[PDB]
Amino acid sequence: NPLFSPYKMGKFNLSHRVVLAPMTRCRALNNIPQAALGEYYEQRATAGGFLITEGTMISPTSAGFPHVPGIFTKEQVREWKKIVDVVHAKGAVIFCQLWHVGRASHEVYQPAGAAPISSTEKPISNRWRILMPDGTHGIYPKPRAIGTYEISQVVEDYRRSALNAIEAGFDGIEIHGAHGYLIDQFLKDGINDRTDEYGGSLANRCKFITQVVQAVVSAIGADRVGVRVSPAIDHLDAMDSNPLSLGLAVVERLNKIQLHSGSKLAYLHVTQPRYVAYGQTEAGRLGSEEEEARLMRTLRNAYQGTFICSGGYTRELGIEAVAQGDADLVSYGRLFISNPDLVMRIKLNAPLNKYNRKTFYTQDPVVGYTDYPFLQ
Amino acid sequence: NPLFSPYKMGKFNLSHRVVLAPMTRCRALNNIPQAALGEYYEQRATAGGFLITEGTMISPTSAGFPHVPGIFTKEQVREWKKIVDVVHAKGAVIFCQLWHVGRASHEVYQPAGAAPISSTEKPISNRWRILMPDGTHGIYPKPRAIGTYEISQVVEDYRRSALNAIEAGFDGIEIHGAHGYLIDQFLKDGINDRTDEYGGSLANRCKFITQVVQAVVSAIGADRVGVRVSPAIDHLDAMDSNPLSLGLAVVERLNKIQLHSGSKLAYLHVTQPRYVAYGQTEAGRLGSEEEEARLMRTLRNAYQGTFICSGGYTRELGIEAVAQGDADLVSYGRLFISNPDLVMRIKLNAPLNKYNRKTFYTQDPVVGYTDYPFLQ
Ligand SMILES: Cc1cc2nc3c(=O)[nH]c(=O)nc-3n(C[C@H](O)[C@H](O)[C@H](O)COP(=O)(O)O)c2cc1C
Ligand SMILES: Cc1cc2nc3c(=O)[nH]c(=O)nc-3n(C[C@H](O)[C@H](O)[C@H](O)COP(=O)(O)O)c2cc1C
Repeated sequence: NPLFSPYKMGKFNLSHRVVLAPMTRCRALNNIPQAALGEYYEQRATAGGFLITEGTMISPTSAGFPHVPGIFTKEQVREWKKIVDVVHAKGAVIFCQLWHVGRASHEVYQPAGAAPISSTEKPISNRWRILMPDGTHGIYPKPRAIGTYEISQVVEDYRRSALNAIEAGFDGIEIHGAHGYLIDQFLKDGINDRTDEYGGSLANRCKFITQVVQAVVSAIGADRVGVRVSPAIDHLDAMDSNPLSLGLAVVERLNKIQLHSGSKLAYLHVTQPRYVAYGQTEAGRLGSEEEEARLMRTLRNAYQGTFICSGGYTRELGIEAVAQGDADLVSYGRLFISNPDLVMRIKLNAPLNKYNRKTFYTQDPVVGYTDYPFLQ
Repeated sequence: NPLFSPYKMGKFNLSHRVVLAPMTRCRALNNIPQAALGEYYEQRATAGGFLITEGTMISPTSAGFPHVPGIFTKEQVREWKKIVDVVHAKGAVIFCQLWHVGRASHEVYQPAGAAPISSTEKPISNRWRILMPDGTHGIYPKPRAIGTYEISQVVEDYRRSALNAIEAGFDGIEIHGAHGYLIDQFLKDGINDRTDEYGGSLANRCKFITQVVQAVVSAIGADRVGVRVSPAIDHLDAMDSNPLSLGLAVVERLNKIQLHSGSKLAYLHVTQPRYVAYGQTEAGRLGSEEEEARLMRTLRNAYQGTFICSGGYTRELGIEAVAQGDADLVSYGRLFISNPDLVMRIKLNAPLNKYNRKTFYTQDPVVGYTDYPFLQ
């Protein structure tokens, strides 16, 4: 099983290639990591396995979900330390994902009910909904477009949060630059309508992610920084006119940061669009994933370092990805929600528990969070 | 059991609400209905049960699957009559679905080597494939956007095929106006990029289906016409910027044909979207199930007549649909493939056979077609 051949990610000797994808679960009540998160990550940790946390706030303006953890206060750092310690005691490696949602927020999540910040004043359209604190769905509002100085302050929020993660004992951080959140609002030409030095050309659109990555690399070292992007996913109205060109331009910049810094990043992590093959249509099961596969393989080929693929992977697709050389590591989201022992189940080719979307984002510390059963 | 409360569909006294959905199965060798189809439909026919045939060709250029029946030649009419007779001997009602695939074709199904016809010049994208005669998957070619003047000839093909279906003894026809095929290529503004009178406004985009339905109603009467649409489906790149406005525009023109005709159509048949896109994203699924139930209920409330729902129904969901007033009739596809006596099994709550997708579209007159077992 190629998913269980060891992989050397920088200094880390991983025993297998099954990664816990970062997943927002909303159990970090009032943005404080809770004991429940310790139980959850400990259930899923394995010796030599790599875990990535849920998206974690870098500042008071960075959230667009309820009860997501922060790492911008010392109180948050102290609670994160307890979670990191129980994961390390199982021999796992864990990175903290640093997440700013940008325009994907709501007055209810902002200090003093201020407008969310973005590259643009354009709102996400009513194709999309936000989860409100009472469990209902709300409408994204108009964001405020930030200028150059405020951009530098957001970059410093990333830097300070990266330092805090290291203080908490994390092995590194992952920059959430995907899925139409703040960084992707600068990258995507369907969102970034700026005319200043952060808008227009590919170079300009890539400036913000380059500045964020450079700031955290200069603070904690390139080896402790992973980067996540999704050029071909248009979640939250995040389309680009040319996704492969945008992805290659980002890869370009990461390779250049690595040459200048003299060190490789921990990894590039890319989520791919994944089209469900509807079984009830005439041709839904005749589909081909070749074009999207070629896009992913071209990003991997272009990037000088470790590549993590994500988005709809199964045991079989993960095995194929590693066997074909298409990725070094494979991250799993939904199946890891419902299978605390996903690594072992994939090793044994055991049945996998179904997942219940209804409890993905509820607040109970057990129900739908830590009560999915282990192999019996 | 609400699914076994009788239903009056026009002059048809149906004894239960379980409908055989139209399903392409590719047993109609060289486009001529075969004795195997007779056995297959006879197996599934019940006293007072409603059956809809597989999509059936309206012209030599209208197919996109191998060995699908036509009803545009008198030979085809003669073979269909034999099938209709065995279904009627069982006391069932049967409608012939008239099917033109538009741009979802291939040169192998184009006898004069012409490009497939459509509203648009844009081909179906690379992630969709066509079933080839040898079982492999082929690539969809570039279609030709038909001129304004050619539309009336395709409408005429529907009219002549509807007359032929009646000559064969069918109780009615169903217009396949769904799933990204020819009529849906005019409906969906994600496909229809015309600038003439059949493009642009919802009114313009609805003209083609209105003219098709009017032609067949004027040929055989409204009571013998059902109409199938899918305003929200992911199939062959058929998307729309406002499915509800599109669906309501279609319903309002159907209601108007009924008002001016002085008779109601046999029914409106709507595919349930079963939206599962963006499951791998943070927010992609928020409020989508609610939007989907809103869409279907808004259409059924607006349509003045019988409403058939289809797509992903089980025994339980079919009961709930009829119980809540969401549908008058529920059509089943995949479970009817593998359970010839699905009606009886649903009545008794018996175990349901699994289906084998590998033999959905093969040519064997028995294997995977009529050799699924009845209750013992
Ligand atoms: C409930 C849920 C929460 C998620 N939260 C995050 C997140 O906080 N940060 C992120 O980068 N991706 C997030 N994702 C995307 C996942 O990291 C991952 O890319 C996706 O789940 C992989 O597809 P799979 O579920 O088929 O394995 C989330 C996905 C789900 C379903
Ligand atoms: C093998 C197969 C062939 C189908 N052929 C047609 C068709 O020719 N015309 C049509 O309108 N729908 C067709 N459909 C869609 C079905 O009519 C129906 O909507 C679907 O099967 C219902 O969902 P279910 O299988 O979960 O019951 C087909 C579906 C399948 C699985």
